[PDB]
Amino acid sequence: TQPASVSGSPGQPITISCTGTSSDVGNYDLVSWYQQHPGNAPKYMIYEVTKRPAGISNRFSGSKSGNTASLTISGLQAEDAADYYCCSYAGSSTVIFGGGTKVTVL
Amino acid sequence: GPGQTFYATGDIIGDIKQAHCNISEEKWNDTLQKVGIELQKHFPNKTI
Amino acid sequence: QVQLVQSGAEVKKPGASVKVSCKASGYRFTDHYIHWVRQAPGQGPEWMGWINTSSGRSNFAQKFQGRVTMTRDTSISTAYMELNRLKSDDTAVYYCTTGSWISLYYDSSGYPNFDYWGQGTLVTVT
Ligand SMILES: *[C@@H]1O[C@H](CO)[C@@H](O[C@@H]2O[C@H](CO)[C@@H](O[C@@H]3O[C@H](CO[C@H]4O[C@H](CO)[C@@H](O)[C@H](O)[C@@H]4O)[C@@H](O)[C@H](O[C@H]4O[C@H](CO)[C@@H](O)[C@H](O)[C@@H]4O[C@H]4O[C@H](CO)[C@@H](O)[C@H](O)[C@@H]4O[C@H]4O[C@H](CO)[C@@H](O)[C@H](O)[C@@H]4O)[C@@H]3O)[C@H](O)[C@H]2NC(C)=O)[C@H](O)[C@H]1NC(C)=O
Ligand SMILES: *[C@@H]1O[C@H](CO)[C@@H](O[C@@H]2O[C@H](CO)[C@@H](O[C@@H]3O[C@H](CO)[C@@H](O)[C@H](O)[C@@H]3O)[C@H](O)[C@H]2NC(C)=O)[C@H](O)[C@H]1NC(C)=O
Ligand SMILES: *[C@@H]1O[C@H](CO)[C@@H](O)[C@H](O)[C@H]1NC(C)=O
Repeated sequence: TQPASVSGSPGQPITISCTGTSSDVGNYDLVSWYQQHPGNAPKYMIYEVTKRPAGISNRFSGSKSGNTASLTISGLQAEDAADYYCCSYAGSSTVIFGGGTKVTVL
Repeated sequence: GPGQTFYATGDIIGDIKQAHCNISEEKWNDTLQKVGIELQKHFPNKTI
Repeated sequence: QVQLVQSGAEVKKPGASVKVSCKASGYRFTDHYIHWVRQAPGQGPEWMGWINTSSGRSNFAQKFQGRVTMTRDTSISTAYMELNRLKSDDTAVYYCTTGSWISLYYDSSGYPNFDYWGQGTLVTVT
């Protein structure tokens, strides 16, 4: 499950959530977040429950509360209008996704 | 037969990896060093 | 810099098969898993399957069984994506992604650490 879209002014943090079952996010902390500009491949800035790869600043921060996982974007800019997907490990070596969230930066 | 089952391996889900065991190398070679310390006094002037 | 090269467009009638080739460069093919992501236009991504590139053991999604096969060649360091009996909903973008680190002692196949993504290909079913 994922909200369809979120909107926000520049200069403020926003949150995008993903609520799944106990087998998806509750059992295993393997959750990841990607953004995708239109006409482009998805990006890569969250891989573990909180970690970040090299080349990514502290704009994005992941967290997991209970049965859901939320990504908080501290501040906003016009580059952050891409479509965000959350992804997780569903057990039995099967990987699932969230569905999408469109960010509208004012 | 009548009323008896037999449990076997049906399938493996996921990748196939190696069953193993792990020991710390530092602690183990310290243990072998101390066993050698206690063992040279029963076989003196020898290398074990 | 590592890079993945994917095939061109595949336009064909329903009922045939499509092979998608993914070629890696900049790192050795043996060390990493390869996953596949299918994205319909106007729709989110969908995981397709993984392949152990060190041995050739592969697994698929829960509803792609019987239609999808994974092959690879470690000599030229590439992977092939065979889909059988396509339908009109198979018009989508196909992505070859690099997963976790292949290790002989623990199962890291299901880790969704999709590091590097290829340029993708478009498959249009008329
Ligand atoms: C029994 O004992 C055996 C033997 O000791 C155990 O087997 C070992 O178990 C280890 C468990 O962690 C396992 O460790 C992994 O090693 C991977 C290989 O990398 C290392 O080796 C290569 C060899 O050349 C070196 O070049 C390299 O520098 C390392 O030294 C690591 O990659 C693994 O770490 C990654 O996975 C964990 C999983 O959560 C992540 O948290 C972690 O952050 C690492 O994630 C990076 O890598 C993945 C995939 O590559 C990326 O998707 C991810 O985004 C991270 O990316 C990095 O790099 C990008 C590059 O741009 C950068 O942006 C980003 O910031 C990151 O830096 C992990 O550490 C051993 O391999 C394994 N085998 C051996 C032979 O030791 C066994 O487990 C024991 N069993 C028991 C039951 O105890
Ligand atoms: C190791 O393999 C076992 C089975 O071979 C895996 O157990 C399976 O786990 C999945 C999800 O974790 C279960 O699916 C769930 O089933 C419940 C009840 O049917 C349903 O309500 C959920 O919506 C979901 O479909 C599945 O039932 C379960 N199977 C068994 C036999 O326990 C296990 O996850 C594997 N371990 C790892 C680490 O992947
Ligand atoms: C055996 O070793 C001890 C201690 O190293 C030494 O005092 C002794 O002289 C040695 N024996 C002989 C025969 O040299």
